[PDB]
Amino acid sequence: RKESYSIYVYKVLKQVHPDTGISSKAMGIMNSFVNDIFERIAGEASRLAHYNKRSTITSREIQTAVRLLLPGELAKHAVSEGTKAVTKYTSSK
Amino acid sequence: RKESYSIYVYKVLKQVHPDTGISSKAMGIMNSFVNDIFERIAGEASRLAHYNKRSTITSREIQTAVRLLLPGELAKHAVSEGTKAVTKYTSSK
Amino acid sequence: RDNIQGITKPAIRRLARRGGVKRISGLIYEETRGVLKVFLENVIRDAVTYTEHAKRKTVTAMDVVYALKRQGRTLYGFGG
Amino acid sequence: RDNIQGITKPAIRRLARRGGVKRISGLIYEETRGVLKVFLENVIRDAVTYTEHAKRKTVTAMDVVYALKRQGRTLYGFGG
Amino acid sequence: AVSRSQRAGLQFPVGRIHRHLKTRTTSHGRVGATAAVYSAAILEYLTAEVLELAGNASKDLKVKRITPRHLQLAIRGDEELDSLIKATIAG
Amino acid sequence: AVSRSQRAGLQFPVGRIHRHLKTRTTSHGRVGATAAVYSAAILEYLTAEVLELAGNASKDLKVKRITPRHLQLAIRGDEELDSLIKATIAG
Amino acid sequence: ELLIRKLPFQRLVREIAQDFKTDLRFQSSAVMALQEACEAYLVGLFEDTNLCAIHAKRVTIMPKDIQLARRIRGERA
Amino acid sequence: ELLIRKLPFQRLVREIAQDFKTDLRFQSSAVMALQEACEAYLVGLFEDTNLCAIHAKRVTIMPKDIQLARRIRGERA
DNA sequence: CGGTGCCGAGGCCGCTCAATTGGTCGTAGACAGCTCTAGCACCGCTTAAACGCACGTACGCGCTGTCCCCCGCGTTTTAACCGCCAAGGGGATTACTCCCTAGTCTCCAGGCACGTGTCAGATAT
DNA sequence: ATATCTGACACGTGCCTGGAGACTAGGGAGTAATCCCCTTGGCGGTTAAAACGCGGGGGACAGCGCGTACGTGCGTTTAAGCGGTGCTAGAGCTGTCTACGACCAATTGAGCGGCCTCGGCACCG
Repeated sequence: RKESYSIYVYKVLKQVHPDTGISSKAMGIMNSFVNDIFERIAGEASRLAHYNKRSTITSREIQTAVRLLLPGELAKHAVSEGTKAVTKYTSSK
Repeated sequence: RKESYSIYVYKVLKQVHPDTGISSKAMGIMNSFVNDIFERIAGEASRLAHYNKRSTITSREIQTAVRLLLPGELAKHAVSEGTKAVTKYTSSK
Repeated sequence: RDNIQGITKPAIRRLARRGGVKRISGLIYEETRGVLKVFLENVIRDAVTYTEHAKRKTVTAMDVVYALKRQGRTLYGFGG
Repeated sequence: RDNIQGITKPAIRRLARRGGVKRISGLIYEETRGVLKVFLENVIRDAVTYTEHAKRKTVTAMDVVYALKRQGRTLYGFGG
Repeated sequence: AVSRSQRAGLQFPVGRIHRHLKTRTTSHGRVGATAAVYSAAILEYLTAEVLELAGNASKDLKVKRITPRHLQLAIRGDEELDSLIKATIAG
Repeated sequence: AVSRSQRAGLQFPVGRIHRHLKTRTTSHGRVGATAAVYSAAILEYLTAEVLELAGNASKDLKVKRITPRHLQLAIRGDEELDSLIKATIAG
Repeated sequence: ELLIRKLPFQRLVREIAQDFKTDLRFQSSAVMALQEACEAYLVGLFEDTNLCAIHAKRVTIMPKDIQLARRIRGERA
Repeated sequence: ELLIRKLPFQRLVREIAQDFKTDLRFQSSAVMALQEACEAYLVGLFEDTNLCAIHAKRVTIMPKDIQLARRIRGERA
């Protein structure tokens, strides 16, 4: 078992492009890229936690990191989506 | 207590330049630089250990990392010094 | 109000002189202003993110140094 | 034996054409050889260090990709 | 008993993310579950945008399959996306 | 009972190094003591060379004190040392 | 010392932070170091600019030189 | 596809690894990806070269262009 | 015509918490020992692609020369710096709940690795 | 024009191990309280840097003049992707056991914090 997100890519793409197919090599490249950005996020948030002389990671800090790595309009909408999802999790069942 | 190497810099400098003084700001900049290269070494060796799908760090891997970060003649002499010190530690009391 | 104008022509002249080039024509003081503006934009966005992430409301040197490390332009002396 | 010579002139011509420039004079096939030699030197030193560090004796793709990540020229598709 | 990702109604598997982050804790990292949520949603949204751009490059190319050159010209079209991917593209 | 650094006859404090490395184990890093030895000797040697170059720039400058411009022109003299320090120098 | 008058730099730094969050304050030493760093960065940029201009067999500088430089390094801004 | 004949590249890669350690072998896919990457890198170098040459108001390329480029990016080789 | 004292140096001492082992103790990796499939040789080969020669041509160097765009230099002038002054409010720091990771277990169900029809490039009638 | 043809792409299906709570549970971290250090306001000199004008003058900057360094174009090798063929040896994998790191004592002393006189420049007096 060596994990992939291909299936979830498929699902969200169906959520936006229900009618589009995707070649396998393209899906694998997408998976490699998303893993890269993911580990970027991870390492950066770790740096952050260290940099406040703390030990624990919280959504606020993933937020910090993504704000750091993302430009402008994309940054704004990303922060918005993250906060909205955090709420729809917490202030919910 | 926020650690520094200034004293050890002093000692090794005496070992090579017994007759030379050094300003404080220069010593602090030296300390900052050495900490930077040190953490570079550390993070890189950690990457390495991960990259052989292992968990533990050993002198062989610090060796790998420094070889990676150092050019040519410096790399060769550095590897030599490291191996010699490792021996003078292990095959000794 | 003419904030970017603060960068004087003689400032950039003495700079380019310390920078190694001697004949700086004229049509760049504007352009220098622009490039410095962009660079400052990036670094200062990164700095202010670092700051407020600490739940604080002033900027510290460690913040800017972190920022410059992020851009691959690390500087020495303060926190590494 | 004329190993670096293997880079053909028409190879570099078709390259520069795929590279966007159309009139490549003549005195660079040598120079291309030199720069490619240096770049390969660096990347391959890094690759072989990675390899032998694994106590192995052949080079794998993961090795080169690690190398390119080290130079800040990461490529996609194989191990990230 | 609902899957946390299913709970918040998000498509990326929050547990797997939580694990992968647990792989880089530096011996003391505790994963604020909500941090996993935030990360998952971030990936989801940004990848949705990436796929939107690539799918437009395929529909305007009149192809129902995806190619490396599609995403190539895709990122070569947008500034921010080019910024995020500093890497060299395979093909 | 000898200090490990004193034991191998090396000047950098191997225990402190061991600790600093323990600060970045990723929850499972075990510090091969000899790895600490190797690292300490590496730092020692490379810094010896750096200081040699800077001290030559001071003696040829006829000054018994050290300045930022000393090391500035020092690294501006050697290729490898410039390579190792990608950073911008203060002053 | 440094080559830019401090108070103009303060005005500018405050404006630029301003568009990001109001009434933020700054360790004076931090703006000092920032001025130092950016000045050094612009110095380096001028150095490479002069290199390229010399390559252009002309000794004066023109914004084409700056644009080319910042396109070559990779800042692409 | 790619623009360099593979077997010449194999000869060269083996020579260059040779000066580092004898009788070493190579995942064929690894040399494939290496060729891909270095070719792309040289392509980028040519692109910036052409940029600079256009700045030089001349359309042909001369090793001065390559030297300047590799001095500007920072490879300083 | 002057020789000299804040500021960093290296002892130098006073306080004090990171090495130093010692087994323990548990375990990650050497490490022996398998059973395999991809890098070399190891051949000749079609073709495309690399020289090569010849053609054949034009562009990166002279010239055009000047003139206004930039550099030096007074000439105001005006704002950066000092100097002070304050103040207050926000890092900073500390002591106190408390919620909030995680561990184990349950436990099971969505992923995973199969298969499988169906039709998008691809070809010719 | 279009069936088709192949792979290769979405559905369908057992068979896992990674997720969903329970609750400890212990602890990192929010949070209240202080406090006092640095960052703004803010006022005028000021003088030293910045426009402004004004010569002035120089280098650039595209305008000409100019053939052999660089695309075609066969024309001619020729080496190189193909095609197996081997093949084996290094690389995948697994028991095991064993050397090797965490731990708390002692402890201490080498490593943080004052101070000090040593010396340097340096004109101001």
